[PDB]
Amino acid sequence: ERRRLGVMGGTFDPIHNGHLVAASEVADRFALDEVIFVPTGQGRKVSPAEHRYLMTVIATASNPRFTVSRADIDRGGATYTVDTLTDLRTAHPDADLYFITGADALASILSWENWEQLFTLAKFIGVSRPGYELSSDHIAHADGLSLVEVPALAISSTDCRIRAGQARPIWYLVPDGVVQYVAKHRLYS
Amino acid sequence: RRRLGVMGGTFDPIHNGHLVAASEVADRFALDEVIFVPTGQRKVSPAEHRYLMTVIATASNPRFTVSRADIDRGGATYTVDTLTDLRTAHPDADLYFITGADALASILSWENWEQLFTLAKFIGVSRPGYELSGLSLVEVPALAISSTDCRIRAGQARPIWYLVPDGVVQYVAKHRLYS
Ligand SMILES: Nc1ncnc2c1ncn2[C@@H]1O[C@H](COP(=O)(O)OP(=O)(O)OC[C@H]2O[C@@H]([n+]3cccc(C(=O)O)c3)[C@H](O)[C@@H]2O)[C@@H](O)[C@H]1O
Ligand SMILES: Nc1ncnc2c1ncn2[C@@H]1O[C@H](COP(=O)(O)OP(=O)(O)OC[C@H]2O[C@@H]([n+]3cccc(C(=O)O)c3)[C@H](O)[C@@H]2O)[C@@H](O)[C@H]1O
Repeated sequence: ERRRLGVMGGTFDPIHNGHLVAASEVADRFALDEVIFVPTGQGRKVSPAEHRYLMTVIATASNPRFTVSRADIDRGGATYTVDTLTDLRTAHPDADLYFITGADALASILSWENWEQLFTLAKFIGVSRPGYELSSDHIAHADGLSLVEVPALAISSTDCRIRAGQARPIWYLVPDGVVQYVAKHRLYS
Repeated sequence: RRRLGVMGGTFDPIHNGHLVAASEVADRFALDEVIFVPTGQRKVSPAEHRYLMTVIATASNPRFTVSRADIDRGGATYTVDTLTDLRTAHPDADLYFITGADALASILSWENWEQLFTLAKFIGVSRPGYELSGLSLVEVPALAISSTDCRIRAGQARPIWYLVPDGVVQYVAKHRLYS
């Protein structure tokens, strides 16, 4: 039972309060002393990695326990969580990793590259998300997976992008820094 | 003529639920400004803390202001008195009182409630938990957040990050409001 590092992977395009409240609640419920946010590397035109990274940095800046890693952005090619977990175990050799996933992402886990290997590298925490069933029953045939209720914020990055594309407000769905960053760099307009 | 939103509340504390509701209303009704009105004085926090949290929370939004009209008036806060005060202080403006679903059903038992609809139009915003049942109804993003849960999280040293604005997180900790 070594020290606990949270890991939250995502496109973060943009990062929103949904992601951040999930990470925060998990950090508290599992006494994580840090959460590492990992934007993924590069139909829909995903915003450039540097913008996704910077928005995530700005969004997490104010929280004492939140940091951001360039591991996936700097690796190049397809982002796979096995590679993300490999990298972070190398960077934090004496820590136990806790990969944080929302209900919709958890439900997809069997399609992930070398998915069996995931549970040799980290423990997984599924968090609730409005409009999705939180469940471990899809991998019942496989304390490597814990399910957690977090505050229900019905926010998606898709909705945030659509609003911003329509000049409709994204205030309070995303941190004030992200509102500014999105307007200044004209990310979805 | 100005189209003013009015969001009355205890705001103990103000949270993103309140703010996202006012933001969406401001957008859909093309309001020039939304005025947040903390009520005057179940141990509710002092008026000045509730006023200043609301000022800090609204500061960054270009279209949000805060009135101390109910604080300065003293005694029991009645929305008929709030709206008449704002009819005086902004005589050439249309008023829109924004209320959630939990408070919408209770309106029939507000002091002189029938007079409310001679001073302003009302906007009911959806809220998680409750059903949304002179008056318009608008869907807003569903943030299942309550002031009560926030106070409870604060008192148990659990995080209120991302449920309330960063400024309110700092203010609540600095002034030890629910500890
Ligand atoms: N409101 C909300 N409340 C609670 N949780 C919420 C949420 N909105 C999103 N989330 C969650 O936040 C996280 C970030 O979402 P989002 O920005 O869309 O990111 P997303 O594209 O869903 O990717 C989630 C993670 O899965 C990894 N993945 C995906 C596909 C394949 C493989 C592989 O190895 O083959 C790995 C990916 O690298 C990333 O780290 C997700 O886990 C999502 O469920
Ligand atoms: N997550 C959420 N999403 C969307 N809306 C949400 C919400 N949480 C609260 N709300 C709403 O935001 C508003 C502020 O909530 P909160 O701080 O709890 O405020 P609250 O104490 O419920 O009072 C709201 C207003 O009603 C007035 N009132 C109440 C009772 C009697 C009378 C009278 O004249 O006799 C007047 C009071 O003066 C204040 O202006 C409410 O309308 C609430 O429903």
